[PDB]
Amino acid sequence: NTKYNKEFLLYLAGFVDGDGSIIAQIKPNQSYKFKHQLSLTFQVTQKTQRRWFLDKLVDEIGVGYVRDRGSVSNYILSEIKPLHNFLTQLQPFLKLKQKQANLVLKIIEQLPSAKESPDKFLEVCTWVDQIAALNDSKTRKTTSETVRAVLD
Amino acid sequence: NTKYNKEFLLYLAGFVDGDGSIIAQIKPNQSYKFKHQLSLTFQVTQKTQRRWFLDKLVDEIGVGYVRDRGSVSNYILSEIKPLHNFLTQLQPFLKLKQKQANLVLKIIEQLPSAKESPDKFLEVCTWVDQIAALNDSKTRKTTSETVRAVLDS
DNA sequence: TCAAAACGTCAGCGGACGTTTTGA
DNA sequence: TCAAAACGTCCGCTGACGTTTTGA
Repeated sequence: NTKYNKEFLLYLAGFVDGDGSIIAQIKPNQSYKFKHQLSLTFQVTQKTQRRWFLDKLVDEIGVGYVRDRGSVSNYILSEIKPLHNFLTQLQPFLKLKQKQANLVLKIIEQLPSAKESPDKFLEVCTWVDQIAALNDSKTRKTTSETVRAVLD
Repeated sequence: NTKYNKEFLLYLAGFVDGDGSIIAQIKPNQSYKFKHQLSLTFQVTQKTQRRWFLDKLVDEIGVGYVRDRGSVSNYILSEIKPLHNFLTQLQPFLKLKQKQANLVLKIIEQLPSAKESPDKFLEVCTWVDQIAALNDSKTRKTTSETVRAVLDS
């Protein structure tokens, strides 16, 4: 469990508050028991000419990777353990995306028990709704209600 | 001048590296001796629903103001001295916009002597060109080559 | 003749989702 | 039946300019 230098945390907090993205999804996927996968992502974008900055982030944070998608590249961090350890340390300093961060931590700690009872699973999908409503959701398609159906 | 704590500067440097614009312009204006204004602007944008953050920031930074344009709002800092003080203290912690910031700090310092001679003025206008080159510039019209042509008459 | 505010514009995004596959 | 990766893509901006006016 890498503990981050506090100075680096303050900087990163500011950076995450400005151009950070905290994403929670419910993904339709027939291979899962409840027919969807709970997915969490932290993400930052940078024009591809400046992806050298994302690559140094991979080093600094020590986890995640870099996606190129044409004109822009993404730093991506999905791994739930590293992500939990990351947001745990960053959360206290966040001013704008602290709510999303809290919801993600809460969702992560409840993953074990969510995968046992369809009730706990659904309460967890409503936490995903709150994250989506705190962001600027434009194209969201699958919701807790999508899962409330289906589970019937 | 305002002294800023290191904690505030660290957070802000990350914020500015991620989401802040350092904008230098040469504005065609006939009332100025050289027919142009040198304009420096530090700018942040938020959706208006989240104005409170820029409003809060005016308080924290102690200077600048917020403009609502409709769906989005800007924090704006264009006053030269306040802006010098702010960037001077912020420059050491910048990792992405650091070069823009240095350039801006240089321009400000040479402004008093740029008003006195068209040569130093044209020079200061090239440092402005370098800021637009570091930004994602797309709709720029007035460069130093414009000012060169205007001062020739 | 300046510093500063006031306000107009718009196209390449990019924040925020989506679907499918890999590899246990 | 999972975690993560890999990749597709929309739409409301918004970064970075522009012009013009205000007040000393």
